[PDB]
Formats: sequence, C-alpha cells, structure tokens
Amino acid sequence: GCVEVDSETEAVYGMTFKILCISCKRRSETNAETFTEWTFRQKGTEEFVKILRYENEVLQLEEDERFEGRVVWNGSRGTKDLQDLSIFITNVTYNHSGDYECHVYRLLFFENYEHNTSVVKKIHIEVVDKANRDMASIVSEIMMYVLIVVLTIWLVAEMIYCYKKIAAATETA
Amino acid sequence: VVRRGAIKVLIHALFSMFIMITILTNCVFMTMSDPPPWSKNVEYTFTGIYTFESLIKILARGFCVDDFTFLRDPWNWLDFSVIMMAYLTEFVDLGNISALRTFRVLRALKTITVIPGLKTIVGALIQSVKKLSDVMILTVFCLSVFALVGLQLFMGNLRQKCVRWPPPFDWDAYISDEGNFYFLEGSNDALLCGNSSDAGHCPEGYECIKTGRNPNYGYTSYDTFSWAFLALFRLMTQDYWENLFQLTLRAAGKTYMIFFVVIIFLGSFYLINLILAVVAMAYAEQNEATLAEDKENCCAPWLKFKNIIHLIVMDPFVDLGITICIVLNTLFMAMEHYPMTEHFDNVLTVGNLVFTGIFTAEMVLKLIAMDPYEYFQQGWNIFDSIIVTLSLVELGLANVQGLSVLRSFRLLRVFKLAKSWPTLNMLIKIIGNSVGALGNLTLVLAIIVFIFAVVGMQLFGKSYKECVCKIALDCNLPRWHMHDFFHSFLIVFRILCGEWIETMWDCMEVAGQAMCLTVFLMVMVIGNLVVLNLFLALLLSSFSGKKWWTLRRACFKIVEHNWFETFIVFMILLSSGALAFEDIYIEQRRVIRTILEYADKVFTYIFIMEMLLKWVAYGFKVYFTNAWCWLDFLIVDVSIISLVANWLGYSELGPIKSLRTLRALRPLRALSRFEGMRVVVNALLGAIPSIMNVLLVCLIFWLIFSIMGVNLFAGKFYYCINTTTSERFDISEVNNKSECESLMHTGQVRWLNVKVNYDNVGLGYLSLLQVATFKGWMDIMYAAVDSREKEEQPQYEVNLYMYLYFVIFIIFGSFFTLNLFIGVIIDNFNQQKKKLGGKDIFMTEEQKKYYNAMKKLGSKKPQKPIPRPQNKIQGMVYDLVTKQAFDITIMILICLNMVTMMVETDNQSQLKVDILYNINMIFIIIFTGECVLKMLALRQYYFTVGWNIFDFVVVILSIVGLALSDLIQKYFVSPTLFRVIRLARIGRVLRLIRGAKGIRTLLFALMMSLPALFNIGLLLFLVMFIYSIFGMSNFAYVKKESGIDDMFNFETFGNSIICLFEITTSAGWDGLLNPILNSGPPDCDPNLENPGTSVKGDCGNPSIGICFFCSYIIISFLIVVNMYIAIILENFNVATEE
Ligand SMILES: *[C@@H]1O[C@H](CO)[C@@H](O[C@@H]2O[C@H](CO)[C@@H](O[C@@H]3O[C@H](CO)[C@@H](O)[C@H](O)[C@@H]3O)[C@H](O)[C@H]2NC(C)=O)[C@H](O)[C@H]1NC(C)=O
Ligand SMILES: COCC(CCO[C@H]1CC[C@@]2(C)C(=CC[C@H]3[C@@H]4C[C@@H]5O[C@]6(CC[C@@H](C)CO6)[C@@H](C)[C@@H]5[C@@]4(C)CC[C@@H]32)C1)COC
Ligand SMILES: *[C@@H]1O[C@H](CO)[C@@H](O[C@@H]2O[C@H](CO)[C@@H](O)[C@H](O)[C@H]2NC(C)=O)[C@H](O)[C@H]1NC(C)=O
Ligand SMILES: *[C@@H]1O[C@H](CO)[C@@H](O)[C@H](O)[C@H]1NC(C)=O
Ligand SMILES: *[C@@H]1O[C@H](CO)[C@@H](O)[C@H](O)[C@H]1NC(C)=O
Repeated sequence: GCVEVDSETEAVYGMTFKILCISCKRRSETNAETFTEWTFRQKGTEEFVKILRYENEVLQLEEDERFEGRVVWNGSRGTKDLQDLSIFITNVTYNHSGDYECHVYRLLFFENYEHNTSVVKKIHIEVVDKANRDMASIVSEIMMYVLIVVLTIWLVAEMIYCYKKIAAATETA
Repeated sequence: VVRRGAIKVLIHALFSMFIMITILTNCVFMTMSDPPPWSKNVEYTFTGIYTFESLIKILARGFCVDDFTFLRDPWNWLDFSVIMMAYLTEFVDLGNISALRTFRVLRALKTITVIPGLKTIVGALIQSVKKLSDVMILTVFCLSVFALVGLQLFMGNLRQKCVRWPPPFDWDAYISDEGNFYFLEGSNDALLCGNSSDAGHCPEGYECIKTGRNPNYGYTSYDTFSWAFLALFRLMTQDYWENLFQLTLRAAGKTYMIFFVVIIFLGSFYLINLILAVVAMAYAEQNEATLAEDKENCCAPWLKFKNIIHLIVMDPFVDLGITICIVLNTLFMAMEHYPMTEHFDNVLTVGNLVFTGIFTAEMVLKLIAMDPYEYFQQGWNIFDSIIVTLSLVELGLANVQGLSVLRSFRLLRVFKLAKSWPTLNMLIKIIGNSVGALGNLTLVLAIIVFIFAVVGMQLFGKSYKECVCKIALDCNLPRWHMHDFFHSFLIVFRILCGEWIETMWDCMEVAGQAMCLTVFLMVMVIGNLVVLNLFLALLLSSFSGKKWWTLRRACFKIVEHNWFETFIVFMILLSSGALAFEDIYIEQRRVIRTILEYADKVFTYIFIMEMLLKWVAYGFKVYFTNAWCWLDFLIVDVSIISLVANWLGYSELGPIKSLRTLRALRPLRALSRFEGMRVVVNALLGAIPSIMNVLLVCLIFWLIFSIMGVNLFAGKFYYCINTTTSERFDISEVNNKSECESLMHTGQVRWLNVKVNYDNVGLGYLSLLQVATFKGWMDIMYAAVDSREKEEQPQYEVNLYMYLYFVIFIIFGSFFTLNLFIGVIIDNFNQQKKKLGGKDIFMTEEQKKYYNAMKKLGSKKPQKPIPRPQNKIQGMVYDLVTKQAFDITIMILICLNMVTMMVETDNQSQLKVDILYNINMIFIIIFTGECVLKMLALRQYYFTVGWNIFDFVVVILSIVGLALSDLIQKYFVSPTLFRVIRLARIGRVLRLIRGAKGIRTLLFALMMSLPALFNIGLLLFLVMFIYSIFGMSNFAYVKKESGIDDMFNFETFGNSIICLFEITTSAGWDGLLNPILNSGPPDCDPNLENPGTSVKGDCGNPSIGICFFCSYIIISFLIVVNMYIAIILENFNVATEE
C-alpha cells in the first residue's frame, strides 16, 4: 500500500537527486483531493521561499527565482488524490543545500462534509561532490569477512585437533 | 365379551399398517402453510382415527382398572397426550395465542411406536447420553471459566465507534446521532476502532469514542456474562468465529491473539474430542453388548443364436472392453466448458449418442445371452438396466429443455468399476449399510429433521413475514427464512452443517430471544447427537594414501559430535527468522536491510562448508542414499544459482526472480534436525500408500458432481450490473446478454461473472471445495439458484429447487467420503502400531520415560501418611481442618466467589461497584484465613501436596491483586494493564474441581496426551511458517477487498501469521482467496503506483492463489486429523488401563 519513507540527505554535485515526501492517509479507502507547496531555506538566515505549487493535474506552477528548468515533478500523476509528492532535481548545484518543507493540503471527502487537513514534512539535505557510501555498508561488510574467516579457523583448528588425535591413538595400538 | 374381540383387532398386523398410513398422510398436511379450507374436516378425520386407536387399546387391555395399566407403558403417554390437547382446541382456546399447533407435531412421534425397530434405537440414543454426564460438567465449567476471562478482558470494547468532531443535551445528543458515526460502504454496522497503536484507526476527522449500539444487532458483546457465554460458545463450535476474531482484535488490538490461540486449542479442540471419545466408548460398549447377547423363428436354431452369444459374454476381453469404454465416456463428458464453439459442441452431441448405443446394444445382447430370468437375479445387471432406460427416456423426450438433470444420470456408470477396485467397493458398502442394516437409524435421523422443520415453521414462520423490515432493508424476505416449509428445512439442514449463529440473529430479531435460543439450540444438541451416532455406527460396521583415510575418520567424529549439531540447529533458526523481515516496510528501514544482505552471505557459507564437511565424513554414497541429505542439498543448490547469477550475466529477469521465491523453503532444513518432527513425519509417510487409495476415490467421486455441475450451471452465472448503484438489473428490462451489451454506450453498465463458478471441471472442483468445507458456499448457492439459461440475466428465485444439488453432495461427497477416509486410518494406525518396534506412535524414545513416570503419578494414592503435631494451643487448630465439614464450608464459599464475578457488567452503577468491591475484599480475608489455619496447623505437610502448592500461590496473589489497585492509579492509563492482573483471581475457581474424581480423570488423559500432541504441533507451526513467508512475498499489493481489510493482511509477518492461523480452522479462506482471483481491468489495476515501494501494480495472481490455498486446506486437514487420533486414542487407553 502506502509506506512513509524518509528522504536521503546526501546529494552529489553535478548529478541528479530526488527528495521523498510521502504522506499516507490513515484509511486508504477514503477519497481526498490534495495539492502542495514546497518551501526552501538556504544556508542563509531564516527565510523559506515558496518554490512550487503542484495543484492538481499535470500543471505545476513554480519559477520565482534561482532555478528554472532543473526541477521536475516525480510524484503521483493523473490522480488528484496524490499521496506522493516527491520533487526531483536535475543537475544539483551547491546552492541546493539547506532545509526543505513539503506542505500537504488534503481535503477529505466524507458522506456529508468536507474536512481540510495539513501536514508538514521537513527535509535537510547536503550537497557534496563525493558520495560517502554508508556506515552500515562498511561495518557489515567488515563483519561478513570477519565471521567467514573466524569460522574456517574454528574448523581447521578442530580438523587438525582430531587428525592428531586419531593418529596418536593408532600409536597406542 | 367384546374385550376378547378387540385383542384380535389390536394384534392383527393390518391395523398397525393403517396407523402407519394415518401418520404419513398427516405429515403431509403439517407440511404446508396457509392450508385451504378443505382441511377442517380432514383435521377431524385424523382425530377420528387416533381416538379410535385409543379406544381399541383401553378396551383391549382390560376393564376401567386397566386405564392405569394402559398408561403404564410410557409410549402410550404420548398417544394419550395427543387426543387431550386436540380436544381443548375443539372446545375453544381459553387463550388463543396459537402456539398450541406445535403440539400437534407430536403426532409424528407415533411413528416410533408404529414402525418396528425404531423404539429400541431411541432407547439407545438416550442410553449413550447417560455416560456423557461427566463431560458435560467439565465442558460447562470450562465455558464458564473462559467466559469470565473474556468478559474481564473485553468488557465494553465492542461498542467503540469512530465519531467525528463538532462544528461548533449537548454531548449525549451528539453521541447518539448516526450521522456522526463512520460507516463503510455497503455495511450496516459502524466501523469499530481502537485507542492503541495496534488496533484499527479511524480516518482523519474522527475519534475513537466508546459510545454506541454494538456489533450486529447487539448480540455479540462481551459485557454481561450471559453474552460472553454465548460469544464463547460460538468459539467452541466455531460458528462464524472469524468475525468475532476480527472484532475483538480490531477493538483490543492484535496482541490479544494469545486469547484465541488458547481458546481454539483448549476449548474448541480438546473439549470437542472429549465429546467425540465418550460417545464412541459408549457406542462401542453398547455395540459389543449386543453381540454378546447374540452369541449367547426357429427355436432350435434360436439356441444356435443363444449359445454363441453366451460364449462372448462368459469369455473375457468384452468385460475388459466395457470398463475401458466407461472411462472414455466420463473423460469425454468432462471436456465440456462454457465458451464453446458449435463445432466442438456437435462433437459432444454425436459422441454421447455413440456411447449410449454401445451400452444399449451391450445390454440387449445380455438379455439374449443367458435368458431374461437369470439375468435379473444378480445385482449389477439391474443397475445397468435403469441407466439404459433413463438415458433413453432422456433421449426420447427431445422437446423439454427444463428437464436436464437426466443427462447427468449416465455418470453413474463409473460405479461399474466397483468390482475391480476394492476401495470403491468399500464406499458402496458404506452407502449400502445406511439403507440396509443401519437403515432404522437413518429413519430416526430423517424423522427428527422433519420435526424441526415443522416446529420451526409454525412457531416462527408467521412472524418473519410481518416483521420483515427489521431484517431486510428492501422489506422483502431474506434468503434464509422460515415462512415456507422448504426454507425451514434448509435452515435445519444448515445447522447440522454447523452454521447456526447467523440465522439465529434473524430469528431473535423477528420473534424473540426466548424461543429462538430454545429451538435452535435443541436442534443443534439433539441433531448433532444423532448424526454423530450414525457416523459412529458406519465405522463400527465398516471394519469387523594411508593419511587420506585417517583424515576421513577424523572428520566423521566432528559431524557426529554434539556441539556441531547444536551449532547448526542454531543457524537454521536464524536463517528462518531472517525471512520474517522481508515485508513492505523494508524500504523504510535501511539498517536491517543491509544487515540481512550481508548476513545472507554468511549463511550460505555455513551451509556449504557443512555440506563439504559431510561429503568427506559420511561418504559420497552414504550421503546420496539418505533422502534427508538430499533435502538439504537442493536448498543449498538454489542459493548458489541465486548467488552466482547475482554477480554476473543473466541477473534479474524471469527465472531468477522466480528462484527468489523459492527462498521460503529454507525452514525445511529444521525438519531433519528435531527428533519430534521426524517421528511424526515417519508416521505420516507410513500412511501415504493407504491415503492415496482414498484420495483417488474422492477425486473420482467428486468428478461426477463436478460434471453434473457443469451440465446444470455452466454459463449461467453471468449478470448485468448498474455500475454506480452496484446491484444487478431485474429481468424486466435487461434479461439477456445481448440487451446488456446494447447498454454499453452509457458507461453505467457492466456484464460480469461470479468468481468461483462452474465453467470447467477444473472450476467445478474449486466450487465443490467451498461447498464441502462450508466456507464460501453461500455465494455459489445464491447464484446457482438464480440461474436461467446460457446468456440470460438471473432472477431472484427462479430455479429454487437446486439447493438439493448442494444437499445431495454434502451427504455423499462429504459425510460418506469422510466415513470412508476415517475407517482406513484407524485400521492403518492399528497395524502400524502392532508392527512397529516402537509400541506407541508419535512419541520419541526420550518421552516414553517421561510418559511412564507421568502415568505413575496419576495411579498413586495414600490413605495414611503424616499424623499431625501434639500441642494444646496449636494442636486444637488441626482438629477441625481435618474434619470433613471444613471443605464443604470452603467449596460453597468458592461458588459464591464465582457468582460475585458473574454479576459484573459494563456501565453498571457507581453504587454497584462499591458493593462488589466490599464483597470481594472479604473473600480475600476468608481464603487467607483458611490458608493460615491450615499451614500453621499442618506445619510441614502444607507445602507437600501438589494441590496445596497451587492453593498457596493463589492466596498470596489474591492479596497482590488488591494492593496493586492503588499502584495502577499511581501508574498510567488502564484499559490494558489493570485488567490482566485481575485475571489471576479466576484461579481461585480452579480449586473447585479438585473434588470430582470423574473430571480428574478427563484432565489426566489430556496431560498424558501432551507429549505426543506437541510433536505434531511443531510440524503444524513449521508449515504455517513456510506459507506465511510465501504469502508475504506474493500476496501483498493485492487490492483491499472482501477478506483483506487493513489489519488482516499479508503485508507483514504479524498480519500473515494471523491469516494463516485462521485458515488452519478452514475458516474465512474464501474471502482471502476472492481478491487474488482477479487480474486485468476492471476489478483490478495494472500500473497502480504504490508509494514508497518500487513494486508497481495491484493485481493478484489467480494461478498461484489457487495453488496456495488448496494446498494448505488439504495439508492442514491431514495434520489436524492426526491430532484428533492422538487425543481420542489416549482417552480409550486410560479407560482400558483401569
Ligand atoms: C481513545 O483516545 C481518545 C483520546 O485520548 C479518547 O478520547 C476522549 O474521549 C472522551 C469520551 O469519554 C471525550 O469526551 C470528554 O468527556 C466529557 C465527559 O463529560 C465530555 O462531557 C466532554 O465533552 C469531553 O469531550 C474526550 O474529548 C476525548 N479526548 C479528546 C482529547 O478528544 C477516547 O476515549 C479513547 N477511546 C477509548 C475507547 O477510551
Ligand atoms: C478397532 O480398535 C481400535 C481402537 C479405537 C477405535 O475406535 C474408534 C472409534 C471411532 C473414533 C472415535 C476413533 C478415532 C477417531 C475418531 C474420529 C476423528 C475424526 O475427527 C472428525 C472431526 C473433525 C473433522 C475434520 C472430521 O473428523 C470426526 C468426524 C472424526 C471422528 C470423531 C469419528 C470417530 C472416530 C476411535 C483402539 O483401541 C485401543
Ligand atoms: C435476448 O432477449 C431479447 C428480449 O427478451 C430478445 O429479443 C426479442 O425481444 C422482443 C421484445 O423485447 C420479444 O418479443 C422477442 O420474442 C425477442 N426475440 C426472441 C427470439 O424471443 C432476443 O432475441 C434475445 N437474444 C438472444 C440471443 O437470445
Ligand atoms: C550542469 O550545469 C552546468 C552549469 O553550471 C552545465 O555546464 C553542465 O553541463 C550541467 N551538467 C549536467 C550533467 O547537466
Ligand atoms: C547559487 O546561489 C548563489 C546565491 O547567491 C548564487 O550566487 C550562485 O550564482 C548560484 N549558482 C549558480 C550556478 O547560479
């Protein structure tokens, strides 16, 4: 169904990057119609400038300043229900580092009344120029080779313990 | 004297034939609602015959004094009670409320007096109840202890609903309003919610508040102990229990599954096999007690014609040429299907005329061959002659198209294989007894089902039609009512199949809770006791270079060694427990994902480096002749194809993603390792050569009902729906396929199909498997009835008499087949026990030392240990505890401690809580004051006896359950943790059963049977575990429909060990299978994007779902039936070893 996954925080300069904003409704059976609103703070003081407004169908209204042509919608397409509002940056620069917020503005449709809600998800990304891989993809790759090598030495110690045991018991007979 | 004359009429055997025709014509006039006014005299003529029988019996037995001796024979009490109450009706009714008509139904019990032999059966059906007294005390003690626990745990939880928040008699008129509750589409109860992070959550804009009406009609809740007695009685009998399972877990949360695992085991499965083993011990003693008493034109050239035809008949290769010609007829009918070309259709018209022409020409030669005098004497030739006649009657019509059950009677030629195949000969002998030697015990069964159809009709049938609108929102009658005769028969037939709770709610709503609990529980107790007896009766009459070698020697001692085996058994379980984490939440958690990707390469190195260590140690030929070592070799070889091709080449497409789903079989390595799983597997494998005899009959015998279904129902399940309002049109405007198809241009209209239908012999087999296990059978029956023709829109009750197709299959393909199946196993397990070196099956060698040391504990009894101390002050205390009236004091104080628990209720009073807290507080004081006056008086012997050890813990813990009530106020919220500590004062009640010897033997058998039953339970769990991982990888992303909600799903492993637990009781798998079966739009969507995953799509896979569920219904049926044999064969052994 719908799983809320957090976004990645390390971006690579010159490459592309995708910022996940997954907002799942509590009962997946209920109708809704949503839109959204992305705000972005630099490493500057305290501003949060609106950068886009994905309202509905394939129209996406954006472009105040600083980047036109390098932001693409990669969320839900042709639904109006939404539930996935992931932006996608082509050709990351060093001025895309900072703090992002997606504002989901749902409007639930019930059998007699309309109920307007709002969610905010906060995303903090970093532009580097050399992708550090992980920290659990270093420690677990070490611990695989450590466990494999220690388990063979647990055999070959025991294999040569018993091989010296049997030939010495042949000496006694 | 006229008295000497009336004896000659009484004994005269034509008079007993005249009372027989009197009743059987009265039983037709009871069998009709709204009789015409031809009946007023006919009601009196029957009274004219029964009163003459009473005069002819009093005048025959003697004088006016004899009217006492006429009433000495207690079957005459019912003959006299008939004519008295009829006369009251005649005089007039003091109160004409008209439930006195059902006393006239007591005339149908005069058949027990008339028909010879039916009196001695009712005198034995009542005799097998006498032995049932001990079990009935225990099975009502245990429904009442479990009802206390259930009440305590879920009191008030079922009323929780999901209420919104107000747009500004304020509060209580906002709660009461049904516009503020949340209803799912097409449902008439409100959605049920939970406070926890575990139970169900309401949508945004709603709040899970406790106030409401309750589920169903309010007959489901757990408050008021009398309702928690019924809510847990539909768990013992397992009627629709998976709705009461999915309502307490939606309220109280999924962690309350532990309640139902104990009740489905300890209540619904152990207590049923005490009722099944005590009727069988009482039958098989009453059966044995009778055999003890039984022992103590050219006529001379026409003989040239006759003699040469008799040479063809006697010699073989025509008898072998007929039994081949039967099997090619039944394999020619089976290849009929619905979307079928007229060219393929005219093959099967021509091909079945030919096969009729063989068996007619073969039949008329036999009339010429011997003579028509000797030919009709032996049995099979009479059977052949009816089929040849019926197949020519059906051919000879050639005009009527509303009579096509007659082309399904040529299917019965498959029983001519009975003489060759000696297991199909047994299944004819089982059917043959119930018309023959046990044919009076089927008469009784038939009579009883006739009576409860009539009693139920006259009590409840007039009120279904006047109180319609309390049941159905259409204000038409429902599917299952009692307003007619045939429908009240179909209710009584459904109760014996086991589904009694759901047509009871309609009745209670319609008439009242007093009568509907009284009739529908007297059907079920009396009727299942006669069905059970018939079943038992059928069984009991069924059976009557020098250093290379040193190196190898050295390795061998590693593999045999005890640490190396304990090391790998620990690595099987981590490899298995690592499969549980592969749910849809694995894109969300990144740390456990990269751990299990690198741990997966550690484990396939251990299970290679122990394979190669085992080739060297054992041998290359001692390895490949093991067939357990084969089973480990295939699993490792799969994990190399997936590991090498992960690196390079053909990497992720097609047959490598398909080898990824075979990763679910890694738990099968554990089956070789545990000694308990091997003793069970070696015994279930010892039963396969005899099981495959029976399973070939059930495939053969259900293929007749499958082809009979395709002849009747193929093509007749399609129907046209208004897509927006979502109900099907009436016949008045859209009767045809070619008239729904001219309404496709408005886009409001769709021509669809029932999912599980009869378009093939394959799909017949899956429609017959839902009717046979009684889950899913209602949608099939509701549409089989409605059906009209090949492309025609159904109508609501055209074709009403079909239900008998499903009635005939359940008696034959289920009851008789079941009987055939059980009788094979018991004669299998007796010869596998006599023959086997191990005396007892299903126990290991280490357990039989635990077994015999546990049999000694229940056989020892002292009657002089331990005199007491001698003191003046301290020694006067034990003087009264030792007397008999101390225990009688406590045992009656402890049933009043039970009734102070039973009267507790949700939302009772502030004054009532304060009283019961004061009464419960003094029962701590006395039950402690009996403990101190026993412990200090019996200085050392208090801790000695195992009963008194149980007493001493309860005395301590009951005070703990009182002082903690301030500590819970000191702690957090408490619907959750305050309750569970108070469950341990129900442990006071247990000390109550210490007294009954009869019950202390029934518990003992269970204890004795505990080690054997643990060995199969490990196996059942192992197979639940493999199917839970194979469903989690396949059957997530399936569209949320009928049985797949939002809590009970295959999305995770908590969700899918819950779905697979409920199907072990075969319950509710029809709704888990129903959204798997759809693929391709509409009803399913390909390309649905699931957010936060890469797996695009919505659809289920209908070929893998059918293989999933039908494997597990067959496999777990075979496993659970072994657990019935293990319990029942132990109760016999305890009574034998007395
Ligand atoms: C599940 O949790 C929620 C929140 O903790 C519980 O909601 C609370 O329910 C009470 C009903 O007892 C609401 O009503 C309040 O009660 C007074 C009683 O006089 C009433 O007069 C007031 O109008 C007041 O609304 C209460 O508002 C509500 N709390 C909140 C924050 O909305 C709910 O009871 C829990 N579910 C269960 C089954 O316990
Ligand atoms: C000949 O000597 C052998 C002797 C014991 C033989 O007596 C047998 C009498 C029938 C009886 C009670 C026996 C074992 C299994 C019992 C069956 C288990 C099945 O379970 C059910 C319920 C669940 C359903 C799925 C179908 O199967 C019942 C219908 C079936 C059952 C209750 C019908 C009756 C059977 C014992 C041993 O002596 C030491
Ligand atoms: C499908 O059903 C329709 C209607 O039942 C058939 O069309 C004809 O409809 C008129 C009036 O609606 C009737 O008077 C005719 O009797 C109908 N024709 C016949 C032959 O009965 C239509 O023929 C049916 N189509 C098929 C393929 O059965
Ligand atoms: C990214 O943008 C720079 C402009 O600063 C441009 O020169 C370069 O070609 C772009 N690279 C890619 C991969 O789009
Ligand atoms: C990135 O943003 C800063 C902010 O002033 C601007 O100076 C710089 O030119 C931007 N980078 C590009 C490539 O335009």
